[PDB]
Amino acid sequence: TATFAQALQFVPETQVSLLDNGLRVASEQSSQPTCTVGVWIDVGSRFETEKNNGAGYFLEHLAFKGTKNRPGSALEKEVESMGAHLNAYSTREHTAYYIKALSKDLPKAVELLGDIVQNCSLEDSQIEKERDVILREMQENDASMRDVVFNYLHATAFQGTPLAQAVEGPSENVRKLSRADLTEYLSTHYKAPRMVLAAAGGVEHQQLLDLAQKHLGGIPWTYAEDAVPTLTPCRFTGSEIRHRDDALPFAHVAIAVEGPGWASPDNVALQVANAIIGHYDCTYGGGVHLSSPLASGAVANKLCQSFQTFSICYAETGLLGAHFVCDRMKIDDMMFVLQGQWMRLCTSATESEVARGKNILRNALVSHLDGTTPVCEDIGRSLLTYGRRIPLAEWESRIAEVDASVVREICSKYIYDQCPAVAGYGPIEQLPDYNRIRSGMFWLRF
Amino acid sequence: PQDLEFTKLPNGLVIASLENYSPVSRIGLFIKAGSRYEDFSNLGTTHLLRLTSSLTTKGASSFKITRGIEAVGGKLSVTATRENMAYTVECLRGDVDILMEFLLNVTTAPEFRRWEVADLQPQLKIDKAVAFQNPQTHVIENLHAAAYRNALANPLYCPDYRIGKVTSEELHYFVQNHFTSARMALIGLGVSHPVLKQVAEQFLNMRGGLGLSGAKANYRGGEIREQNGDSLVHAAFVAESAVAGSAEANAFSVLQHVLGAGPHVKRGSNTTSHLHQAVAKATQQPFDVSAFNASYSDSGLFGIYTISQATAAGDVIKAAYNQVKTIAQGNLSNTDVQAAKNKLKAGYLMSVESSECFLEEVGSQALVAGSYMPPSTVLQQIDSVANADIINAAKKFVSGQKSMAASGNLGHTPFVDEL
Amino acid sequence: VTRFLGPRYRELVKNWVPTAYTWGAVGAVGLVWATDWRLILDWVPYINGKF
Amino acid sequence: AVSASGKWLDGIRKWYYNAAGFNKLGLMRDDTIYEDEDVKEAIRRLPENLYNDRMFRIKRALDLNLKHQILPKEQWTKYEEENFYLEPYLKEVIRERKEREEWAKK
Amino acid sequence: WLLAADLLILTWIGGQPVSYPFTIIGQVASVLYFTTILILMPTISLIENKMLKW
Amino acid sequence: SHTDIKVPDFSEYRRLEVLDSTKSSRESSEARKGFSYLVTGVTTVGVAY
Amino acid sequence: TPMRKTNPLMKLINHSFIDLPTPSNISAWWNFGSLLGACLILQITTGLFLAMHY
Amino acid sequence: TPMRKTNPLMKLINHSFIDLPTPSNISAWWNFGSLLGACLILQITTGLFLAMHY
Amino acid sequence: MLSVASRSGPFAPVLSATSRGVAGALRPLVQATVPATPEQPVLDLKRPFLSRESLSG
Ligand SMILES: CCCCCCCCCCCCCCCCC[C@@H](O)O[C@H](CO[C@H](O)CCCCCCCCCCCCCCC)COP(=O)(O)OCC[N+](C)(C)C
Ligand code: HEM
Ligand code: HEM
Repeated sequence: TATFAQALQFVPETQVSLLDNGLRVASEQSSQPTCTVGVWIDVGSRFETEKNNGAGYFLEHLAFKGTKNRPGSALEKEVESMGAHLNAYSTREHTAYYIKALSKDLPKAVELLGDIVQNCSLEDSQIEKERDVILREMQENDASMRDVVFNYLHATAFQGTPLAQAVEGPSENVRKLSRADLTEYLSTHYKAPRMVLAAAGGVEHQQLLDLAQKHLGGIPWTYAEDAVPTLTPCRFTGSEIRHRDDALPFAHVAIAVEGPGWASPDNVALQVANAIIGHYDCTYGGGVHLSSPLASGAVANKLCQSFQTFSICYAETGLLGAHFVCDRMKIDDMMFVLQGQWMRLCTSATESEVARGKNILRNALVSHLDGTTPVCEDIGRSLLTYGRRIPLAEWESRIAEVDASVVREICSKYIYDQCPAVAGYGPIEQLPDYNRIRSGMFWLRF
Repeated sequence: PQDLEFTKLPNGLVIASLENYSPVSRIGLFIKAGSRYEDFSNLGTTHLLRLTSSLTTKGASSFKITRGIEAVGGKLSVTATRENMAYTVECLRGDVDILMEFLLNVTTAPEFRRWEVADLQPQLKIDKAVAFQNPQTHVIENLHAAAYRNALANPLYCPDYRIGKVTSEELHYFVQNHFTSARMALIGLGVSHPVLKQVAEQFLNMRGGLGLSGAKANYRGGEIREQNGDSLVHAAFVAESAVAGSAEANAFSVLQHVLGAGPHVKRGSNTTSHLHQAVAKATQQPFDVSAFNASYSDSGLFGIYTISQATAAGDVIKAAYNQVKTIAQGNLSNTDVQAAKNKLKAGYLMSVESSECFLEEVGSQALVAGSYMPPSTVLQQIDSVANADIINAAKKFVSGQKSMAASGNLGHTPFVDEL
Repeated sequence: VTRFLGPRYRELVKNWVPTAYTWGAVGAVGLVWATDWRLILDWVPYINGKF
Repeated sequence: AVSASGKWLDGIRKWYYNAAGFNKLGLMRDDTIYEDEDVKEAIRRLPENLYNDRMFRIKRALDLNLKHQILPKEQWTKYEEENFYLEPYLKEVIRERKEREEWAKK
Repeated sequence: WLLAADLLILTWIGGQPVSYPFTIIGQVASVLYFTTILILMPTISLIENKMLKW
Repeated sequence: SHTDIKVPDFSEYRRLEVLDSTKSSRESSEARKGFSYLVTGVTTVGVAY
Repeated sequence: TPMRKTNPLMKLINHSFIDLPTPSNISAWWNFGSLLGACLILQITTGLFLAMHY
Repeated sequence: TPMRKTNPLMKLINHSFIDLPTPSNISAWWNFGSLLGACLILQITTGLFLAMHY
Repeated sequence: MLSVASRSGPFAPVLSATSRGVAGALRPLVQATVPATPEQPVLDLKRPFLSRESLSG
């Protein structure tokens, strides 16, 4: 019969390999008709200075517009003729491109990546159009609530840190950019080792590698001007931002604390703690006193409308915390439960709750990986963050080691008596003053 | 390395399995019952019944269901549509013996204590509202209401006047009459087949065969309009289409993908689609235009859907529609057709590629006949399609009677007859 | 009353016992200091305000 | 072991029902019971027709009380006449409480 | 009312000079005063709970 | 817009130890908090006496 | 809008005295509690005059 | 659901002290009012121990 | 082949006590963003979008 003693082992391992220019290729055969090659560049929004904040984001916008090999209309016509779904996204730390097509179509896609990697066309008129497209896109994203709130959360948490500025860049800075700044950004940031090719599904590794040699091998490897990035273990401020606009239907806030980095064991236990805190929404029929204790707190006298726990880890730091919508009159109460739950995990952590959290964590980490895109992105994100891969067997071997005492030690270590970053997009007014929150970070009974 | 083991049972229950070695076992149960089987007497019952999944039952208290499913770390879910209703649950391989027992308790023996139902009555408005946060839905549920006299016209979501008046007795009456075992089909995955032979055998003791099975859903040509203050008017117009299993239906699919049903390139203007390339040269850039194709056992629907500036609306849908007229003229190269056929092959393989949507596929076609149809065979079925069949499909669209639904300022949108 | 028995309650009480040692020490030392008890205080290395 | 002796248990029980005066004001046994959280939850459940009667029976009893009168002798509740309407609901609520408390200790 | 009578007993006993007849009745009245409020009452509360089939 | 905002510099008010945007605050935090808790701890002693 | 419901002092007199709901069927015994208050009011003032001479 | 909001004594303390809004820019002069509130206590407590001999 | 995946069209809600109903088939989405103003309705007791079935550390 099927069991974890067997079932964990049958998921195929990726085969890592190194090109002479230091680009690393990774692939995972999965007996699938379809596969998704991509390039998970380690460039992010934190690497820009204030002078050139919008370069990387801008590149993502105009990447598919044009290339030296062909006008971008031909490129899109080709990707569409193949039935391929090209896609791209950027992050404060991890930029990424990837393509989505059949394995039969696989080689034809891969060369295109190199094209898109090695020589995007940069027509000045195309830049001129993409500028106003961004300027409209900004106000189009202004309609969003949550994104604005995490943006305040980063701007609050880090302030003077390079990590703090938004990926989109300032609305003022965006029009000040020029093509030479973009090309300088290209030459100074896009190069192997930092490049990482990856694929999963129907791809055979050696085909992908032998093919990668013919296109990605043109990428420079020795640094131009011998430039080297200078990362720092950046500081975490305890500040808060509190935007208003009282006419908005709902308060919308996020609270966060310093977290263990993108490469530490402790994160795992924190995930379990998050699993204890539990997400909820009023749309769910599983409300009332049922479900997670914070989720149980969301509905009894009907507190939180909707919320979630999060841990946005970075290579240098991270952000443990919570995120919730509020009625104007309940913003205090929704807080009093939340911090209490943290306090409840700082002590009084029963083994069964930790077990349930481990189960939810296992189910999450396994359920996430279904499909080709999640595992390619996992390879793409994972290689950069950790190197290696992280086979699931390692994960559950590690999760089993987790204990309620461990959760108490670590949650007491990174949450108890801290000085949280706080963000609040209005109509806040009942939200407690920062001393009330900071006081609410520690019990006197303990 | 195994084909799914499709199997029928003397009870009339259908069963299937497809062994894998991914640790998340993920089973589904598919009842043929849907919103269409509702009539005027008990309309909106399905929308609550999908939310009654966590209520207490004869064999288990609701606290036991919720706390059990959560303590296991697995999760139940309830997909629903105008055709099928689809319970589903995900869990680790060693835990199924618990969770599936909940499923057996949810569908076969669901007592509805009335106060618990009354407690869930208010929630229907919230779920309906968050569902109506998405602009296309609010048009298209009105579109089905504008396109059918009868069965398919019935909304997935509860009507506002029924939010407080749904009763447990109507729930039972919908349950015994539509959760017939003959209608049911069970689809496992990582779970081994023989233990499914056991647990399904546990399902066999309940319920006789054949459901109430009424209605036919006649077509109609009526309009529905809303008139709002929103600048972004958005609307769809639709002709009748043969569905399904016909080469003609495949011709409508290949047709919508000639028209470009959706983007393949993020953050990129759709250079190849005829509709985007018609409207873009017709007016301002802010719009979105694409073909739509409903597909139901009694009947299918086909037609353009659009979002646009309120002033430009009559400039938009009078343009894209003309594009279809060009196909009626026989103006169609083989090449872009090959590109479209490739778009269906790639897109279908993509939608299948996820395990959950795969289970939706197997559970969708398990009921129509149950004989599983491998994707390569579907590729044979699309490769079979000729250009002339496509021209016949567009010809049926242009020559057919049309319905329309709309939502926005509506100052400039054409009425359905003029279209 | 009967419900309070239970293994997690045992785990919880075991989690909160040291805090009870601490507050118990607080109340005990505080009580002795406030009343300046002669019998307990003299034993101390330095506090000899009493004669 | 109860049998014919159970017919004797009743003789005492009937005597008691008479000794308790509530019937005298026309109250059923169930109307009488003290309202803890569990009872209040049980009351919410009761079908509307059942619930209303209970309200009236109580209102009359309180009303009878200020006067200090005792309901007319024919109108006194008979011992075998009584419904025990609240029992299924109260037992259900108590069972739910015991189940949640049992889950909460483990 | 038995307990109230016991209270009157305590008062009349407390109104009187020490002697065996008074002290005995004082012992009995005191012990009865505690037994009625600790032991006796809950038990007959249970018996009354069972007479009405609870 | 949703990105145009940025926090004005607070370096003038900040404690000397954490002024730089390089060193980790995780070690210094025990010192920063420890000083003030020491202050409150002495004050409680005075009030108690 | 009666003057009693607007005045912050009168609201206390309004709730604590004039308009708090009470059971209809209350008997003589419930009077005694109020009497205690009155007794206190009597035990004070009367005794206060004794303080003027004692 | 904080307990301050539940128990009525904790409610009134939650009003008069812990939670009631005040202008932020209040100066040192308003403090004198609270000081008067303090002084009275002293004038009682201290005075209470003078009445025991006077 | 009636499935929304096999034939893009009307959404099939996944609404439930334990999960959000987001899924469905096109029905145009995201593509409208390149064209100006896809403003989207705001806070009519709105749920957060996406639904994090795609969790990450
Ligand atoms: C002679 C002197 C003897 C006494 C010794 C000194 C006593 C000092 C004062 C004692 C104060 C107790 C401190 C404990 C404070 C914790 C209070 C509270 O928070 O504890 C709750 C419960 O605490 C426990 O019930 C009690 C733990 C401590 C009991 C220790 C008693 C040991 C006595 C042994 C006898 C020895 C002396 C006998 C002398 C007669 C759990 O908190 P909670 O956040 O809700 O739990 C999570 C949420 N849940 C419930 C939903 C899960
Ligand atoms: C519930 C409140 C009070 C009760 C029960 C009470 C009771 C008594 C009693 C039993 C005596 C003994 C008198 C005697 O035996 O002759 C007494 C005397 C006295 N009381 Fe009070 N008292 C109360 C409140 C007060 C108050 C509020 C004051 C002053 C404001 C006060 C002032 C006096 C004085 C001055 C005496 C001495 C006079 C005397 O002994 O005859 N008492 N009180
Ligand atoms: C706001 C409240 C009060 C104020 C301002 C106040 C003020 C005074 C003053 C000015 C004196 C004159 C003492 C002197 O000049 O030598 C005095 C004496 C006295 N007070 Fe108060 N008082 C107050 C309340 C009280 C209270 C509550 C008591 C309760 C016992 C009390 C008891 C006494 C006594 C017994 C004396 C005379 C004993 C002595 O002077 O040695 N007073 N008070």
